[PDB]
Amino acid sequence: DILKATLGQCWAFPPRFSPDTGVSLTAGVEAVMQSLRVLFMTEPGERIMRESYGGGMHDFIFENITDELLANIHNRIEESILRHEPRALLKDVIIQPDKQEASRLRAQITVYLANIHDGQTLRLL
Amino acid sequence: DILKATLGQCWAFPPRFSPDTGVSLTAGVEAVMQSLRVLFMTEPGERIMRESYGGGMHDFIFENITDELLANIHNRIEESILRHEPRALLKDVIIQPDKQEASRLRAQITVYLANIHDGQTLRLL
Amino acid sequence: SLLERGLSKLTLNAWKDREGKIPAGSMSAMYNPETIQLDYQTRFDTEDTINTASQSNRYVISEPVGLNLTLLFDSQMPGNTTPIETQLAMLKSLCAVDAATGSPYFLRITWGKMRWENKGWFAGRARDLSVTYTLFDRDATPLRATVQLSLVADESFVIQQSLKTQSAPDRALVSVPDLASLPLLALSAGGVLASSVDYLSLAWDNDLDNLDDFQTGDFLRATK
Amino acid sequence: TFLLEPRTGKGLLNLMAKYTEAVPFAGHTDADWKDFWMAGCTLEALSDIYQYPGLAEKKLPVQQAFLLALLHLLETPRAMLNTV
Repeated sequence: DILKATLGQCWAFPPRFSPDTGVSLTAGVEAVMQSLRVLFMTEPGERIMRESYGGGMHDFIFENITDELLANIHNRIEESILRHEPRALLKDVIIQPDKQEASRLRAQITVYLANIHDGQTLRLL
Repeated sequence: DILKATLGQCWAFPPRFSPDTGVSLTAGVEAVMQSLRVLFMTEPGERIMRESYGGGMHDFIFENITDELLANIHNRIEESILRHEPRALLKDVIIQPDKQEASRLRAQITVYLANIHDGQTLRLL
Repeated sequence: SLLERGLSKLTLNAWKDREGKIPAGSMSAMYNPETIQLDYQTRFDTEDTINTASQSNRYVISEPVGLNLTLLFDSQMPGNTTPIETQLAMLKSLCAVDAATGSPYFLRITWGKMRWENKGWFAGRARDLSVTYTLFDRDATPLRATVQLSLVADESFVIQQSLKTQSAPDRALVSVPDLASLPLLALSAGGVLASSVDYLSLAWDNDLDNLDDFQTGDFLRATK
Repeated sequence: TFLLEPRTGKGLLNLMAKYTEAVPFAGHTDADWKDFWMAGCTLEALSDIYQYPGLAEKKLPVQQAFLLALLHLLETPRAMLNTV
């Protein structure tokens, strides 16, 4: 209930309208995840008078997974969460090519709400 | 008699009450030793509005006597006598594991009230 | 020694305030420094007095104790699997200005049995830091670091006040020896307090009768 | 004016002197705990020290100093409550 208070309330990203309930509203922790789908599905220039706002992932669509690409995707995600969504940190973003039916890059972006492992010596030479 | 005057008088640490004698009171040099048992039996957070006050020896209870531990115990004792009991210096604190029925650390803390040994050359090679 | 033979690394703890109330992050660094160095320095200025009776020099300020220390990180040997950027994302963070308050982080360096200047820890803030990566990979994950830390003394105010009351806490409680006298008992009380305790005030504060009243084993209380 | 709570530390001390007689000085027997708080003085002499602290000459049994400090602390919420 307090997460709905501290994190703001706003509309759902696919605008669903009904005569019974006026506007469907996403609130709280679901509102932060709703804004992160907005950011990476937008593209800079597509919002009038807001040209800074966008994820920019269309830069990487014919770019050969060669691991110069996967560092560029990591930095574009990390920067755009800084500029346009400081309500949610970043934990890690893991990018893998799809093993079945390749040429799909799958990125799992893990956020926050906002020791050297000594045991491995007993399993090495 | 003057040690009872210079070192203050206060209550005993187990509060003993009688109808004949009102409160049992520890005074003088016994009052400094009574306060040192209070410090290392207290734990930080257990006194309300005094959260700095405590020995903190519950940090070391499953920690493997490996001699990284015995240096941490030496520094926690030396620091907490500085912060919370400057009426008594520190001479040395000697920590040994118990030889019969091990996994007991025994610390002797020696306080105060507040030369290179040349003879060994005649017994070496 | 005396129990076992495992190493004790150094640990760099960080706070935000001067005291230990608000903890920031805290890392332990592998590959011990091989050599520490702590430099003391005290500044004196010479008295250019016109009277020319004496040559002397005043005490102005004591510079803070600075610690120099050099580290090394490496992740390609097959025991080393954590990438060194996760280990350098803490040194670069803790030895810089914090985003919360706009200040350094009040570091505290510690080693298992090493006793720093007179305490078991070395407080202070980071004057200097320089990372120089020397090896890389094809995509250039770095995996060789060579860090060059440098700190200052800056202890907390509760620890510095506690060390002051342990030396001359404004009472002396001087024992008297056999064959004693109050000019000697004032020199032995003026060394506990370092304040020149002027023997007529000793016989007034302790209710002496005739300036030779103490009897070889009784105590005399000297305040200031 | 009208007060909404009478009975100051005199009245509290009277209630407390009635009250602590019901408790045995446990571990010992045939001994009221009212002996413990009222050793040294009567009720009225202790209330006189409560109004004027100098009637104790920097000494009295420390449970009585504890209790008078308690009552002087308890005067404050009574003072807030009389403003109701």
